[PDB]
Amino acid sequence: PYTVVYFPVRGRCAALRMLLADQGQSWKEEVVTVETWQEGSLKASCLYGQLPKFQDGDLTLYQSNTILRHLGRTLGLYGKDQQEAALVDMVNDGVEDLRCKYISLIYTNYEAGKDDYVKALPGQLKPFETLLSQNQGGKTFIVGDQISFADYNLLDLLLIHEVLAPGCLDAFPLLSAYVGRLSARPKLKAFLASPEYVNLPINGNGKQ
Amino acid sequence: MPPYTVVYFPVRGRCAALRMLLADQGQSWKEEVVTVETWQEGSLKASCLYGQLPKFQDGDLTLYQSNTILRHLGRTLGLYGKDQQEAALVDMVNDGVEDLRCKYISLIYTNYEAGKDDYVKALPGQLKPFETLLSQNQGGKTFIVGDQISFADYNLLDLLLIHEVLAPGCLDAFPLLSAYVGRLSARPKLKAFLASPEYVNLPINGNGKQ
Ligand SMILES: C=C(CC)C(=O)c1ccc(OCC(=O)O)c(Cl)c1Cl
Ligand SMILES: [Ca+2]
Ligand SMILES: [Cl-]
Repeated sequence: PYTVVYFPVRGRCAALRMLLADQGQSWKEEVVTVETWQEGSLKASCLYGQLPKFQDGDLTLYQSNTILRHLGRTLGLYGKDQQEAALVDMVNDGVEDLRCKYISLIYTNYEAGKDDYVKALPGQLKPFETLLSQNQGGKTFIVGDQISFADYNLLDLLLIHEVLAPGCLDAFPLLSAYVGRLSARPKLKAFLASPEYVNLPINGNGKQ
Repeated sequence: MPPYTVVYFPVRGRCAALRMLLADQGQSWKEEVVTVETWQEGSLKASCLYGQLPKFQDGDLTLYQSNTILRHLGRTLGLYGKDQQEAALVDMVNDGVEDLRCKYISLIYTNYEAGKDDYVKALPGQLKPFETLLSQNQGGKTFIVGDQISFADYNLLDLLLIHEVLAPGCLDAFPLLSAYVGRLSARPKLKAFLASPEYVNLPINGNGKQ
């Protein structure tokens, strides 16, 4: 255990938080405010001038996907073997691609871009439905028979997209059932219901 | 028959680093070349998981996403750190490389004329973290993480090479990055590959800009 240093928002920490909670891990949240970030000191000290910053004992990490991979590796949430690990990466990189588009919409082009984005969304989600359809008929996880860090990241992606574009999973039965199934995992369900999650905004600019 | 196949456009692009990796590791592979015309016809595109190349085959394992391919070769070829902590540092570097790569790609393909000057001026601030990493690892005399090569080295190396083409002398401010490029580039099999027609006669990008 484990310190997450981040703004008071869900953003790029939501998936790794869901992971730690569902895995019964303990961690410390160090919350960084607007004024503190503007002051410049903390920012200058971050490897790539960005949060999150993550501490695991004497190890300091940056990059949300690095933190996800590290937790995946250390907690056995990275597939059963190398072949599965590659598939886990393949899913997570696809989640990250759509997250980058989501982030660009939210922070740079929300008013003008939202219509085009929502129109494009079904074709962006379809690959994850297809992956589910090709793995145990979508009844288990995104890769293999055990949960991986990519499940937490995909789940987050789908949750924030349901806020953006209500009904966006209605055409996708496997993704729909997967969101319900994962969201019901007792520790995860508890975390999702908690004010620690519910009372943080998704993003830092009031848009969702 | 080689167990690896790379399916891609006739471009260095997101395949340069994984090819450098394969070549330097003495692994054999097939290049399947996809023309703009074929891509435009749409059926291969439709069959790709995320509608994009590269596509990579390792036996009957089919992968998409360049960093997925690098990580996979990283695992199977032992280029992913000596232990779990190193593996995370390797990821942290590679994600950093990827972030600057996206910025580079955005410049090249969407904003070359109007964005280049601003890009070149922001460049030192974007390269500095890699210098810092080098400086904190054996005085920058070996690799980007620990004392053995990783997939992040090949990705970083590619990123620095393409940046020297975009902005000649951009590593003059970064003695450790400069010496590192020289050192990695001189590895015998890599040096030979980098000099070869199969590398030299491909353009860096798909649109004629660099
Ligand atoms: C090198 C690449 C080929 C695999 C690549 O990443 C890439 C990314 C985005 C692109 O769209 C333009 C844009 O809006 O960025 C294009 Cl045209 C390419 Cl070639
Ligand atoms: Ca497990
Ligand atoms: Cl974010």
